Amino acid sequence: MTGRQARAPLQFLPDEARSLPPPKLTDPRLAYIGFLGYCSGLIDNAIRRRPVLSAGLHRQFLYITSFVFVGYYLLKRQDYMYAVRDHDMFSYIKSHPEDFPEKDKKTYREVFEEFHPVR
Amino acid sequence: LQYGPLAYILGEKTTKKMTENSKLITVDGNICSGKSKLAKEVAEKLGLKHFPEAGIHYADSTTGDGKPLPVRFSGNCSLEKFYDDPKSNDGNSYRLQAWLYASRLLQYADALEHLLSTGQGVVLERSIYSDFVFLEAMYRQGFIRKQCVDHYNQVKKVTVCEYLPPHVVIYVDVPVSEVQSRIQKKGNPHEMKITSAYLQDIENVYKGTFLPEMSEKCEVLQYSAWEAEDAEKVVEDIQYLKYDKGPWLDQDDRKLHNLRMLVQDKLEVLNYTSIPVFLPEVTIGAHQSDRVFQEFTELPGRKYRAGYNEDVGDKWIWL
Amino acid sequence: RWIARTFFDAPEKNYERTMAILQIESEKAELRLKELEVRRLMRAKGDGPWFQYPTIDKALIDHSPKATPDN
Amino acid sequence: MLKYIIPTMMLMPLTWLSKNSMIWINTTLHSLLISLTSLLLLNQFGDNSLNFSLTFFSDSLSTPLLILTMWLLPLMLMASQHHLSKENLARKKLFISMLILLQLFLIMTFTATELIFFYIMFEATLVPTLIIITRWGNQTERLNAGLYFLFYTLAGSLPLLVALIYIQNTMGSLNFLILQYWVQPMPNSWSNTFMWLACMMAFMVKMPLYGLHLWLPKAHVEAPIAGSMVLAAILLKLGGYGMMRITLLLNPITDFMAYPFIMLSLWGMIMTSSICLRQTDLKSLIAYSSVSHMALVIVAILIQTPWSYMGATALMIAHGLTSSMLFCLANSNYERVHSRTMILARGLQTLLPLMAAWWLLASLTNLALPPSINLIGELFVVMSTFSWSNITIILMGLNMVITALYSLYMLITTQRGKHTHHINNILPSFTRENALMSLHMLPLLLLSLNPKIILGPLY
Amino acid sequence: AKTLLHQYWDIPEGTECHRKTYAATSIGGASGLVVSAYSVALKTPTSFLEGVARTGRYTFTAAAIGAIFGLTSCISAQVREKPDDPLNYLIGGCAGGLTLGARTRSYGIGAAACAYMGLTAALVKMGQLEGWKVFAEPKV
Amino acid sequence: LLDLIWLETILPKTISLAQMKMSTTITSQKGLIKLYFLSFLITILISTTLLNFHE
Amino acid sequence: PTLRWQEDPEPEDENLYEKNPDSHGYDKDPAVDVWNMRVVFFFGFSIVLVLGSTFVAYLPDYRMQEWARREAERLVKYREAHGLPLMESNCFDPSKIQLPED
Amino acid sequence: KFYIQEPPHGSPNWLKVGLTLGTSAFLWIYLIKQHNEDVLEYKRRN
Amino acid sequence: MNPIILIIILMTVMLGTIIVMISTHWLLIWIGFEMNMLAIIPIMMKKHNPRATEASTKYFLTQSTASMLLMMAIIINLMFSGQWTVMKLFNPMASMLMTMALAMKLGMAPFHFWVPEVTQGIPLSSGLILLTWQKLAPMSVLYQILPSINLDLILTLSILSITIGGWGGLNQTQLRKIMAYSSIAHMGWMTAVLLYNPTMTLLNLIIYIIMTSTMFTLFMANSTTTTLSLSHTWNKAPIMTILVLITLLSMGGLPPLSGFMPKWMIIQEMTKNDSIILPTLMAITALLNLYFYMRLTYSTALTMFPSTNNMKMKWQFPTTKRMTLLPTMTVLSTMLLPLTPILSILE
Amino acid sequence: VVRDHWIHVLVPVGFVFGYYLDRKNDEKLAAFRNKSLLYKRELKPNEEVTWK
Amino acid sequence: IRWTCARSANVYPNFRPNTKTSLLGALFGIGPLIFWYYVFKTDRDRKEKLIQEGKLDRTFNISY
Amino acid sequence: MSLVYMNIMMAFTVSLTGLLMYRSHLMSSLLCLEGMMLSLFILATLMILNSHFTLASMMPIILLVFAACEAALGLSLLVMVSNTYGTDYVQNLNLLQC
Amino acid sequence: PFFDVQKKLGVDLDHWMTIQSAEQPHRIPARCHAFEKEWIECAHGIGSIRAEK
Repeated sequence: MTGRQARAPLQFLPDEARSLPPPKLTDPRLAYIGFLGYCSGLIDNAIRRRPVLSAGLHRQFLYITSFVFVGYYLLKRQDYMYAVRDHDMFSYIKSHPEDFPEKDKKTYREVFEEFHPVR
Repeated sequence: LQYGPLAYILGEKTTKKMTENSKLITVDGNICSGKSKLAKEVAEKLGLKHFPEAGIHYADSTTGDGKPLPVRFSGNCSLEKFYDDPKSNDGNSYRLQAWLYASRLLQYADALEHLLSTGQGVVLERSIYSDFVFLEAMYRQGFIRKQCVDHYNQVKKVTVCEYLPPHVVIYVDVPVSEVQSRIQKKGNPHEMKITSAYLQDIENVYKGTFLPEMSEKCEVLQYSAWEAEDAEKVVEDIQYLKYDKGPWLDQDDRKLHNLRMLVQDKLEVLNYTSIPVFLPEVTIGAHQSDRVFQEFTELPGRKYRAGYNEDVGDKWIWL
Repeated sequence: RWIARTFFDAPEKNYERTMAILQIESEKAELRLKELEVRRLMRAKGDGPWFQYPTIDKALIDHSPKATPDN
Repeated sequence: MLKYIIPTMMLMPLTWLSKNSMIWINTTLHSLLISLTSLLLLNQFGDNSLNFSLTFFSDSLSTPLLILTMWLLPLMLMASQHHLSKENLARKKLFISMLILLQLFLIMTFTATELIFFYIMFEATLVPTLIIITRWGNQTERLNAGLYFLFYTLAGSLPLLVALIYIQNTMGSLNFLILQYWVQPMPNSWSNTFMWLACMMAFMVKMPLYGLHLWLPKAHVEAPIAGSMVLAAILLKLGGYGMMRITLLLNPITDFMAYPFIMLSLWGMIMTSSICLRQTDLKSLIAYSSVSHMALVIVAILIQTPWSYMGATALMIAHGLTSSMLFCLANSNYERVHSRTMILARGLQTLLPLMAAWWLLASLTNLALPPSINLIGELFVVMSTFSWSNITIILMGLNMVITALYSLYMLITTQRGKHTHHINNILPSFTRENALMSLHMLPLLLLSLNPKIILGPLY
Repeated sequence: AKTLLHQYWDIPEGTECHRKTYAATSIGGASGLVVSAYSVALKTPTSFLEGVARTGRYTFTAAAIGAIFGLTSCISAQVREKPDDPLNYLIGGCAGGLTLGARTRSYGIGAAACAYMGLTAALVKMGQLEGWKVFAEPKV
Repeated sequence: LLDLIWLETILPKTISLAQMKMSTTITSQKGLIKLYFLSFLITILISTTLLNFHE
Repeated sequence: PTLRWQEDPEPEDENLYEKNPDSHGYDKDPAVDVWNMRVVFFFGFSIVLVLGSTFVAYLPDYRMQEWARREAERLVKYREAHGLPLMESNCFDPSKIQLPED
Repeated sequence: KFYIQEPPHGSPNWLKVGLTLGTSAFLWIYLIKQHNEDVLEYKRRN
Repeated sequence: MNPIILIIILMTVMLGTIIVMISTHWLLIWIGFEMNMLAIIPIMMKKHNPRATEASTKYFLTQSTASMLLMMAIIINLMFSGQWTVMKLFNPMASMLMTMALAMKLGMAPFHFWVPEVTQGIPLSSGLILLTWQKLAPMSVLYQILPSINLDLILTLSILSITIGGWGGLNQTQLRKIMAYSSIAHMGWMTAVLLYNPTMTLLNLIIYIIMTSTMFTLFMANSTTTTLSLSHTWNKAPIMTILVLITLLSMGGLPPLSGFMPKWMIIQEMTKNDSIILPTLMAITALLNLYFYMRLTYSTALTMFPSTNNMKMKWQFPTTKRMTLLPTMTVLSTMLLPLTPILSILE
Repeated sequence: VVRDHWIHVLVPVGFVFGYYLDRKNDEKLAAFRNKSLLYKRELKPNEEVTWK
Repeated sequence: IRWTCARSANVYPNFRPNTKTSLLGALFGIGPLIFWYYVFKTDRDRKEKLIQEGKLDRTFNISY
Repeated sequence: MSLVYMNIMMAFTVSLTGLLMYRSHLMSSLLCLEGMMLSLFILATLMILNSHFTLASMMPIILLVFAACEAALGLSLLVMVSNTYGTDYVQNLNLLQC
Repeated sequence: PFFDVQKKLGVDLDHWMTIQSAEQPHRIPARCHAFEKEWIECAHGIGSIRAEK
């Protein structure tokens, strides 16, 4: 789905991204990114012949911090994009209400179907 | 580390640690005659550092701890067994010879590393070139199938066509009966079970092939047996020389940088060892390889990067 | 009764949870069908804000006294 | 159920940061604790299934299979020693962690909300078993067996994804609840026939049916015991579970296009019972036994009676337990003599006296032991198929005769008649094998007591 | 190509016989020209005469496929007279595959050609009967 | 006669040998240059005049 | 002249007994063998098997089964008290149906 | 000290590790600062 | 060479692809393609063999004729409705030539004859940078010019690229030709969606770039070019085995792993149209191009090939290599299953 | 006293943590509390709940 | 071991498809299949047309 | 359509086929590439001069100076090919076989 | 993609080479100047397909 008002260049975090609730502490996706950072540092120590689970503790801390930071900004952009998709959808509903009629919601007392007996 | 591109830009050069001390001199002679004698002599006289003969356990003797590993790991060469029975159906010549080839390449890499790293020039002995002479003479005695000789020749095609030749070769000539007398002086019965036609073929090919393939690249100074110590005369005609042949006048900075950054990262040097053609004397089954690698990890020093390994040090895994 | 008292859950609790999740995913299915309808009719027509590929911006198009009186 | 997923994530680094001679007891103990914890599952009642979250919901089809999976894990985790005791500690940790990850994707597979999630966890189930059988296959064609396995299961299971996305964008969301409420008959077009053939053919390949069962013998003769039992029990009965869930939609055309699968299933069941009657390589006999019983399962699925579904899930659970037990018996024989064949190891009534009780009990459970779950399943499937057609009872009973026959010959070839008096290296019966057999067969008899659990959602 | 495949589908199925075979020979000659062009431009057959021989052989085999396919298409449509099945063209594609196996003089390979060409002909007739859009919608 | 040898000829063998033969026909192009640019030429011509893309 | 290999005579036959006659099934560390026997025969049978047996022996009934029994007893007594036959057919109201005619 | 006259590293520095701990603390303080500012922004608006 | 000179030349490769990205004009796009060519030549022939000489020759001829055909298409576009704006064209013939020129530019199966031959006889850094940036550059242009393309061209090139990138490689043992055939297959997957929703194409481009960086970094873990060298990497280090295992299986496209995510979402936004025969054909060939991955896996990760001593000699030495950024890209490129709703990050 | 084995404590902690998270998820899905049409009563007898 | 390896693995080589072997295969695999398929055709058409007539023995036929 | 454009594009196509098919050398192929360059230059030059397209008249001169340095690169490459051999044939390039 | 440093820095470094009808240096016209002015003023806030329509 194309921009949609690139006037207003690429703008990694836009102005209206502060007009929506940001994600919070212990949300599961950033926790997944944090475990991904722990596994990143652990496997970094596993590349070279330095021992695993030791002697890379600042690398553990730096990789986990960096991934949580990056993933937090990515989550903010993600929720912005879904919100603007929602607003564009409902605004096109408002622009052409006539093209989308309410379907004939019959109750099942008057609905005829087929039966197709299995035996 | 004080290497790489940034250290090459910020550092001055790789050339201003020159010259007339930084040089590659190489004493080359027969077994048991042209040896560490004149090498240590000219090392003390000319003021120039020294490497010994490339040992079987030289890789143990150059890194890790100084104590050499047993021959389960550094072997399975068994040079005493090669002097005992050099016609083994169990396989003893070529495994030993490929290991000594890797040893020659390691010590020559140490030589060029110490040469480029600030100086100050080295003497070598029993080089890679004497190694292919050894294989050619050992095939003249009929010890190895010709396909395996072709494999070593392919290793020579890969690894030798990469590096710089030494500056000069101090050649020693000692006759066959005199080497026989000196090995009687040496008196090791395992070494005394060597034959003499093998030694004759060594000297025949070692004069007839090594010396024409020098062709004044690696300027040769050819001495007799009593033309030795005589340390004044060998430093005198080293002073005589003028260094015309060879690419040592044409490097000039870039290729010296390339060999500085290529000799270090020693695994980049030694990746070209296993070609492989699978060499039915040389390969190892999977189960034996697995248990040998586990017992290699069951040493204290050689157990995953001793600079970070505990029980010896280094008191810092950052809490 | 001890099992039903300390371990299991109420059927009212499970029943209303099923009712709530059916409400949630009913709204999701309605919005998804509405989304595909909106996308296909907007690509067919072009009125909506989505499929607007960049045409000419008339910032450089200027009115000025030229040289040739026929322009 | 998330409280069943998250201790399995906690059980993985247990294996890593436990030390030497300490991983084993901790993993075994704690996976048995998880077996208790999901023995606490069965809250399911009355009108609906036990349904908790956008993430999770569990039927009483999924309930006994999930309990069976978590019960089969620690039994297996004890079963897979004596062939990696001499291997490395790190490779041992990799093995055990791969088993735990495989269990985790099995539970993920059984409690899927939408069938897309079921498919993702389906091929997630597919992937590590390959690594298990290839890294510890212990025969020269584990190459060919893993290659056949992955290519058949992908390339049969490949159009299933396309058909699920098509049902996604034609009928709203793919959750099983609303699809249970928003089904409508899709009549005899040809695209309906292709779509039905896609979904049913993917799960046909997973069962396997007779048409392409050829990966299944190599995958049991060229596999270690852990991957063999996981493969047979949980993967084939998982394929049956998946067909049970997807068959709710596409009702009107199955009378048109369900005839030839019934045909290939019945005649291949008879031919499979024929071909296992004669072969050597004892380990393969259980594999062709599995092919026969799952052909019976497939007949039970494609006829669409609640009697048939209850008998189907009974046969699922019963053959899972029986085939896993009998695999471990074949593994005990292969630990005794390094043969894998059928005619070499003979005797064994003198030697290992109570091992005979377990061989007899296993051949009884293959033999449709008269109150066992196996007989319940076979019996109700015969009932429903005699309702479906009055002449198909001939093939069912001929299957019954040959089933009894090859099970009995599997017994008396190995453990009857003469000890060969030249082997002389068998150790006496370990407590490990008898412990594993008491772990297999006491739950089977307990479920034989009150089988109202193991009958499915149409109870 | 496009205009003559539209000529082939313009011929009804239906019985307007052996004009169907004319169109199918034209389609097969076009496809043989394609594959013969690849086989002469990617080989250097040494020499030009052998290249003309390989092109004529390939076009002759492909035109034989199209000819015998259209013949047994017309034969099914005139004898059995079920106009809108995939079964007749399953038989037709098997006939084309077996005659390809005859012209290459291989028997089990000709049976494999029967199986695959019959299934593709059944797919073509079946999807064209129900109506499955080729290559695209291309809308969304 | 049914399961092992014939089923392993019908499902794996035909597919596997077909893919092996298509590999040994396609990737066994000897490394010329004129062949590749003549392939470019016949591609351009067969896109223009046989099955047109502009029309 | 050639053997293409360098390994041991592989494998080697290795009987687990005759170093601990009181050993249970697995490896040569004898104390943890008894630890393993203890943990599997207590935490597999003594606390899993019989406790799960008594758990499944009685629990609130699946499909509200005894509930369905008592409900059916109440409803059949109701319908036989009010004279009408039990299980009146046409389970949905035929007056409350809208049949599409021909 | 147990080696053949060659320590390449392993004796730790105090520039790189301190710089990494400082910049990671910098990044934690910055992300908490940004998150509190955005919580305050959302409280300001709605 | 000098390191400063390489800084300048890689800076110009960056600058050329950025100029391709950034301009609304056509001339600057053509200049960006040309500067990309001119600066990517000396990264090849970094060593001094005639192998790289012939590879650079083949690359220059194909690259040059692609650029010239592109300039022909642009001048035809100004023979019709005349402006230098990067938008919808105004000729079926000019768009025909433009897609053919970009197909020679990146590599489709009618035009793929130069890619394995140029990627074999070169060092690994040159191959990595040519694969990443030469598949990154034209996709920007295709993303911009998409609404004027006849679907027969993109569809035919995509189907043929996937099937020829599948069928090649099954005889091949050189790892560079294997990875180049994989590049052809993934570019076919990246092409077949562009007329439907291009967000998937750029997402598959990001995923394939990260996977290719991880792949060639683990091939730069030591000097290896054949499979038997990978068996020696088995017996010299255990972690490289499992990392090559997981990256190969993510190139295979299996659901609990990250490389399945570009496949399945492409299938989704394909099949929200009425395209079914095209996904089942593409996905059967995506089953096909997993076999050479799987035989590499079976060779040197799970079976245990017999090795050669002097690996005993190699055991004493540490892996003192440099990795550009290996572990970050690896575990980001493998465990990225539950972040499928980071599709919408691309707008 | 706990540091003799900190290993065996881990999985019941994992189970209790998952159980607490499932109860928090059920609190997040606390709609249609008395709005159901069959299991319906007021906020009675004690305090303002029908499931928690 | 030789008998086992010949019996299991050394079947698929050596194979040639003979016309007699192929016809015997297609008779021993497809013959009984189409035989039982014809009889299921027969019995199912009879039973379904009989219950479409409505004259079944469904006095009580619950356990279907 | 200004019929000089007709045979200019025709001669462009013939120059392109000259770039594609060639049997002996490579310098002739590069020379036909230079002729194709001249064709593009001439066509763009005649168009911009016809249209009074006075503002962006940079196109033909910049086109030819860039494709000029392209041809220079091609000359250096062919010199390296001819220097690692005796000739510059299409043959003796069949190494690195496929 | 279509990156817009072009718009973020707001420099007309490319918006003069682009079409006709911009500011030619000596203010001389092209041949079809008013036609471009009318077609662009037809197609300014227009979604590129109803531009065709």
